[PDB]
Amino acid sequence: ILPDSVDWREKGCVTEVKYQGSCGASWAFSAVGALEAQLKLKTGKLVSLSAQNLVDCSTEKYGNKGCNGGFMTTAFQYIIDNKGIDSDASYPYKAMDQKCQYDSKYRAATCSKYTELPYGREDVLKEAVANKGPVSVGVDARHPSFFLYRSGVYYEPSCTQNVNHGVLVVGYGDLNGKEYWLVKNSWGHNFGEEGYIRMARNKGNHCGIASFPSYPEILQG
Ligand SMILES: CC(C)=CC(=O)NCc1cc(-c2nn(CCCN(C)C)c3c2CN(C(=O)CC2CCNCC2)CC3)ccc1C(F)(F)F
Repeated sequence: ILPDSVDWREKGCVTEVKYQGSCGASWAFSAVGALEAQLKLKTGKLVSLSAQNLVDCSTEKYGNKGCNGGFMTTAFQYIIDNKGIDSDASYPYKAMDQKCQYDSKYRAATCSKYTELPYGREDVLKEAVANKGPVSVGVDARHPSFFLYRSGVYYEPSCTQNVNHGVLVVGYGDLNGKEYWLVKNSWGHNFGEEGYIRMARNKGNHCGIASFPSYPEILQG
């Protein structure tokens, strides 16, 4: 009963691709990316949320290490605990570790909960992308082919299921008989297909795309 193909960009739920630079904050970009879609669905407004807010404030208590890495799930937990996250406009991205400067005056979103999906279940991931929205995931990006990707459905024979880079699944589809996940990266427009990579789908959890998926929600109230 699920759609054969999904692309949440078609519903105006995905902000512009960002550029993380030399700061290892893909976990933070993946987290705000997922929440940006839920905020758009609830309020009608598409607003980039502050990845920097996560880097500076969702730190040791959440197991995160700022520009040295982190988790989307504990980023969501911080937003829940903190009762908000600032807009990127008010708290812009500097690709550096800074003191926490969260200001509730510029809160642009909240988070009520988040859900984790079972490891390696690409069918379950498909259902969530179709029925809930863009899903935060990790992938194994430690391959020159990933950095060098330009177009088409990416398949890396030496990929593993051990994730190391946070990204956002904003959809899925098929290209000339190859199924793919539509993945928003945080390496700017010049990476891949305008900042996106289409990654092999239903090929045994390729590059760990379904190893650790999660997504937040903003509930009425
Ligand atoms: C340096 C740092 C602070 C964080 C980090 O590494 N982030 C990368 C990252 C990690 C995870 C992640 N989630 N889980 C669930 C439990 C998580 N709790 C504890 C919160 C885990 C991981 C990583 N993992 C594994 O891969 C398992 C294997 C790791 C190396 N062989 C042995 C097992 C452990 C459990 C998911 C997404 C991302 C993403 F997207 F950012 F790439």
